[PDB]
Amino acid sequence: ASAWPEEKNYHQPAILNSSALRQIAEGTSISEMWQNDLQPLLIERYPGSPGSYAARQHIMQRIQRLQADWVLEIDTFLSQTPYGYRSFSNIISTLNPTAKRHLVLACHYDSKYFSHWNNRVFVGATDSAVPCAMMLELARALDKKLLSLKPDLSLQLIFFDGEEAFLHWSPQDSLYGSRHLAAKMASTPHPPGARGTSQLHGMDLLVLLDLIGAPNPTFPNFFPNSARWFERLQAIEHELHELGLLKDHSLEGRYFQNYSYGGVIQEDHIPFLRRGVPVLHLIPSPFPEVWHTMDDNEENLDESTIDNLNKILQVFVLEYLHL
Ligand SMILES: [Zn+2]
Repeated sequence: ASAWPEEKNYHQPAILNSSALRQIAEGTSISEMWQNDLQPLLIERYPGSPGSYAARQHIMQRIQRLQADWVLEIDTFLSQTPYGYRSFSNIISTLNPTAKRHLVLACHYDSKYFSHWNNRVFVGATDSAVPCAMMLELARALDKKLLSLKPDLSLQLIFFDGEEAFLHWSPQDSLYGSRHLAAKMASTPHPPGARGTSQLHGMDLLVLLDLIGAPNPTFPNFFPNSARWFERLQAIEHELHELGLLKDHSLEGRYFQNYSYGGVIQEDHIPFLRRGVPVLHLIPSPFPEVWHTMDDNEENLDESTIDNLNKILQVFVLEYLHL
């Protein structure tokens, strides 16, 4: 009876030295992400809408153009909603599908449904078009390093559909894509042929990005079983800062601060956390002031903060994967 699902408990990062940190800082481009990955997603994209299809095609196309061996799968399902039965499609992008373990980065790509108001349209820029673009930029920036994976451990990106409630939050009306996918992964043997382990046992850590893009975010350390990885984000932030690799940044105004958070936040990690998956939830507390308003738009995004977080995230991922 292999103990491989316990490996994640002892897994340590392979820390990057100063020269490598400068390389990562120089290898990501916030302006290229902005134009090529983010702007195409700043459209109305609630589930089942024409924009939802356009956002999915954009995400799939940007991944497909990369050199690394990404395997794309669309998880399409039906769910009851306040508006009746509807179809949803989660996007899963995986390197080394048969590898036993994967570090997983995730966000939701749907935008909350609102009828147009005074000619304004809700596009959910921080919620979560920026997180989606950050994941696409990370795949692009780290492409040459990721190509080398072609520790039986690799990387998977998940873009959930239907995270938002169609009305206001309720247990049945929200998290459509993550409740579906967590249940599906929980009942899928992994690796192929396994007798008693599932895809969820293979998820080392689920790093969920949500509501990112506003100024001065503060991310609390929510869970004790991922606290040591939260500490790594703090250390990476501190060292990139000391190396002069972050922009418009101070340690007093650091993003990853020492402090827990006892409450529960309804978000896509919930169905995974309730099935025993370790989660590192990168959602700020408090939420962006523009949360769920028409002002959650491009103009209110903080470019340097997103750039700094791209650098921190990319370093975290390379160190976790020993790349
Ligand atoms: Zn939202």
